[PDB]
Amino acid sequence: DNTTVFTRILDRLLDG
Amino acid sequence: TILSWVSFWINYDASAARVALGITTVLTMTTINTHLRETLPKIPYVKAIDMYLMGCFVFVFMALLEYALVNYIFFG
Amino acid sequence: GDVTVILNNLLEGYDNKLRPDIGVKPTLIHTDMYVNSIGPVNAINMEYTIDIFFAQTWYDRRLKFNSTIKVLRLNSNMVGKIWIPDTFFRNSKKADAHWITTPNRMLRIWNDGRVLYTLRLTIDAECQLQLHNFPMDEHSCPLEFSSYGYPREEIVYQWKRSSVEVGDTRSWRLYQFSFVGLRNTTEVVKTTSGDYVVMSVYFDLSRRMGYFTIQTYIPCTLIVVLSWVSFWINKDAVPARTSLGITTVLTMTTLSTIARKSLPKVSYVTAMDLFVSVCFIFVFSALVEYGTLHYMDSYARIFFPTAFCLFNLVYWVS
Amino acid sequence: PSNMSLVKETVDRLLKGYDIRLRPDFGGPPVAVGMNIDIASIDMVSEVNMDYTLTMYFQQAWRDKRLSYNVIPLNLTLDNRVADQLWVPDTYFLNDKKS
Ligand SMILES: *[C@@H]1O[C@H](CO)[C@@H](O[C@@H]2O[C@H](CO)[C@@H](O[C@@H]3O[C@H](CO[C@H]4O[C@H](CO)[C@@H](O)[C@H](O[C@H]5O[C@H](CO)[C@@H](O)[C@H](O)[C@@H]5O)[C@@H]4O)[C@@H](O)[C@H](O[C@H]4O[C@H](CO)[C@@H](O)[C@H](O)[C@@H]4O[C@H]4O[C@H](CO)[C@@H](O)[C@H](O)[C@@H]4O)[C@@H]3O)[C@H](O)[C@H]2NC(C)=O)[C@H](O)[C@H]1NC(C)=O
Ligand SMILES: *[C@@H]1O[C@H](CO)[C@@H](O[C@@H]2O[C@H](CO)[C@@H](O[C@@H]3O[C@H](CO[C@H]4O[C@H](CO)[C@@H](O)[C@H](O)[C@@H]4O)[C@@H](O)[C@H](O[C@H]4O[C@H](CO)[C@@H](O)[C@H](O)[C@@H]4O)[C@@H]3O)[C@H](O)[C@H]2NC(C)=O)[C@H](O)[C@H]1NC(C)=O
Ligand SMILES: *[C@@H]1O[C@H](CO)[C@@H](O[C@@H]2O[C@H](CO)[C@@H](O[C@@H]3O[C@H](CO)[C@@H](O)[C@H](O)[C@@H]3O)[C@H](O)[C@H]2NC(C)=O)[C@H](O)[C@H]1NC(C)=O
Ligand SMILES: CC(=O)[C@H]1CC[C@H]2[C@@H]3CC[C@H]4C[C@H](O)CC[C@]4(C)[C@H]3CC[C@]12C
Ligand SMILES: Cc1ccc(-c2nc3ccc(C)cn3c2CC(=O)N(C)C)cc1
Ligand SMILES: *[C@@H]1O[C@H](CO)[C@@H](O)[C@H](O)[C@H]1NC(C)=O
Ligand SMILES: CCCCCCCCCCCC
Ligand SMILES: CCCCCCCCCCCC
Ligand SMILES: CCCCCCCC
Ligand SMILES: CCCCCCCC
Ligand SMILES: CCCCCCCC
Ligand SMILES: CCCCCCCC
Ligand SMILES: CCCCCCCC
Ligand SMILES: CCCCCCCC
Repeated sequence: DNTTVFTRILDRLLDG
Repeated sequence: TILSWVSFWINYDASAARVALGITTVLTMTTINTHLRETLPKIPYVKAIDMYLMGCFVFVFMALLEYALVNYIFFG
Repeated sequence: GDVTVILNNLLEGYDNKLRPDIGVKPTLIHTDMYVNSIGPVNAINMEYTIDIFFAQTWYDRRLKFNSTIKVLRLNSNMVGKIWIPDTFFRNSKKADAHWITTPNRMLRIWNDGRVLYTLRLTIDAECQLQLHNFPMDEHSCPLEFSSYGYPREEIVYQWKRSSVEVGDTRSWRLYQFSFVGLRNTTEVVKTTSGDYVVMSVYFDLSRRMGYFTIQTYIPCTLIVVLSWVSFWINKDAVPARTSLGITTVLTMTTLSTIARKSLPKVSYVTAMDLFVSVCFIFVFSALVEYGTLHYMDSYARIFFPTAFCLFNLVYWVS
Repeated sequence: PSNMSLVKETVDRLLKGYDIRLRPDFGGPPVAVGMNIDIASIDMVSEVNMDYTLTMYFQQAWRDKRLSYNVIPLNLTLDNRVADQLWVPDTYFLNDKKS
């Protein structure tokens, strides 16, 4: 859960 | 260097002998130095092997110049 | 077809990352080899090349199928789809499989679960040659291999009945040595990651000295005879005697240098080094014999050949 | 066959939802990566190239809470290819010229 935030940040970055 | 000294026991009136012996000895010293240095990299300073080879070269060259000195004292 | 469905069923729900019987029992692997050729033995670099057809078989309950088809004979395509043991060679400086035209791999799957997996390899194995006596050195060059990560409790190796299917030795690139035989061992080595079963093949190689005789020994004996002939030359010929002696000893130094160049950089005197040293003694002694003569000849004319022959007998018999 | 299925489920659960990009404890304290070396050979120390060739079993261990399992009482040694799916330290040797 602690690392999930940065995972979502990276996924949002690479999206589109 | 040891066989360079046998020139000293040879007769003084043997220029063709002592000169040839000293020349062969000094040229072989040069060849050995160059062969050793070729294996090593192009290193710009004297190493311990370099300084020992140079000392022995000075010794054999001194023996050759010793015969030269004897010849110039007798004939010249 | 009837075979494609079998492969699809086999690979369906197949975890490639898990070894067979993980957490149940160690996976027994039977390894066999066909030594196609023992390549050049690089005594200078303490390594030798060997080309092998390395085969390993094991049972995988996941890869079992019942049908009229008895075996699934497949190319390298299916090698990466199923679990293959991580067999590495412990003493290989550099090894590479063959890929031309396609990867040189074979894979056969029986009904019971046998998975015969073979591939062609060119291993530059590391043989720790001990050339204390050269060029008469005899070496038992090993070839170890074990699982890299699976301990003794997870991957066990074993030798099949056929020890090693060594090929015909006529075509081998082994010029220096002669292949005497092969011997296998299986021992449990302990290391930091665990206990690993290691299987080693020792190939016994015996050196041949014919090239070294015509290369080093014969020239040194001939130059020693050149040192000998100085005695028969008249003593009054000072330049002739001195020239012969100096040419002999200096070319002896050059021959010693090249002969040592043939050897690696090791700090111990070898048999060839002993022979060249004795030749040094002989040529230098002849030069000193004329040096003391100018400042006896018949005694040298006998002693030098007899001493050389006696030393030759003593040296060669050893 | 129970152990095989349980291990497959455990490994699949571990690898599922795993981000290789983020290091362990990302946005937190540094991860302690212990290192162990077992030198197997020093092939040649050449002065011409001013270099030495060294062969070793370079081992490193670190704690990753994402890869923690407790259902099975044993240590899972996996295929080497799983290293391509797990975060590993970006260790490098500043001296190496060809490795
Ligand atoms: C640092 O960078 C270097 C490169 O700068 C990386 O090295 C490269 O790594 C890649 C990926 O691991 C290698 O690609 C693989 O090559 C396989 C065959 O390689 C042979 O040919 C190449 C030339 O193309 C040679 O350079 C190789 O020789 C060198 O490598 C070997 C070790 O592999 C050494 O031992 C040698 O001494 C050389 O150093 C080889 O001769 C190729 O088969 C493979 O492709 C298969 O696997 C992939 C996996 O995804 C599949 O997608 C693909 O379809 C193939 O799968 C088929 O074939 C296999 C064969 O068994 C079957 O099992 C499958 O089922 C399927 O049928 C892959 O392409 C590359 O060779 C290598 N070297 C280079 C580029 O020079 C380092 O990895 C990298 N990291 C580190 C830590 O160093
Ligand atoms: C999965 O992998 C882990 C780690 O690799 C294994 O855990 C190791 O199990 C072995 C089995 O015995 C342990 O070995 C011994 O453990 C004893 C317990 O000491 C604990 O407590 C002290 C307290 O300070 C800790 O320092 C220590 O690390 C342990 O946590 C030790 O007392 C032993 O010490 C000496 O034992 C023999 C005696 O002859 C010596 O030869 C040894 O060299 C050593 O000096 C010994 O260490 C080991 O400690 C465990 N390590 C860890 C990290 O847990 C699991 O067993 C493995 N799972 C499997 C195999 O299923
Ligand atoms: C290569 O390795 C294999 C396996 O380690 C060696 O074969 C094994 O040799 C031993 C001793 O010769 C065999 O044990 C003996 O078997 C005979 C016949 O059954 C029996 O009468 C004896 O009492 C003893 O048990 C062993 O069976 C055999 N392995 C197999 C699978 O048959 C082989 O010798 C090695 N090659 C070498 C060293 O060159
Ligand atoms: C009188 C005498 O003893 C003679 C004997 C041998 C002579 C030397 C030979 C090498 C010469 C090289 C160059 O020609 C410079 C002078 C040089 C060093 C000479 C100096 C005088 C010497 C010592
Ligand atoms: C233990 C073992 C035995 C034989 C093989 C093997 N499989 C093949 C397939 C094809 C070709 C050409 C050669 N193969 C060879 C090697 C061989 O038998 N030679 C060279 C006579 C592999 C492992
Ligand atoms: C394969 O089928 C045969 C006959 O249907 C059966 O006897 C055998 O047990 C089967 N093997 C399996 C399911 O592994
Ligand atoms: C720069 C170092 C000098 C190298 C030559 C050394 C020669 C000294 C020995 C002479 C003995 C007579
Ligand atoms: C002078 C003759 C030199 C060669 C002698 C060889 C003797 C045979 C040795 C064979 C090994 C025992
Ligand atoms: C740099 C020291 C040289 C010493 C030369 C000795 C006499 C030729
Ligand atoms: C060493 C060279 C100078 C002295 C030579 C002998 C007297 C002329
Ligand atoms: C093979 C080198 C030695 C040959 C014997 C010579 C004896 C005079
Ligand atoms: C090489 C052998 C011939 C010399 C012997 C005869 C001289 C007395
Ligand atoms: C120091 C080299 C040998 C000298 C011998 C000369 C004759 C007694
Ligand atoms: C006077 C000595 C004669 C030498 C006989 C041959 C020795 C090889």
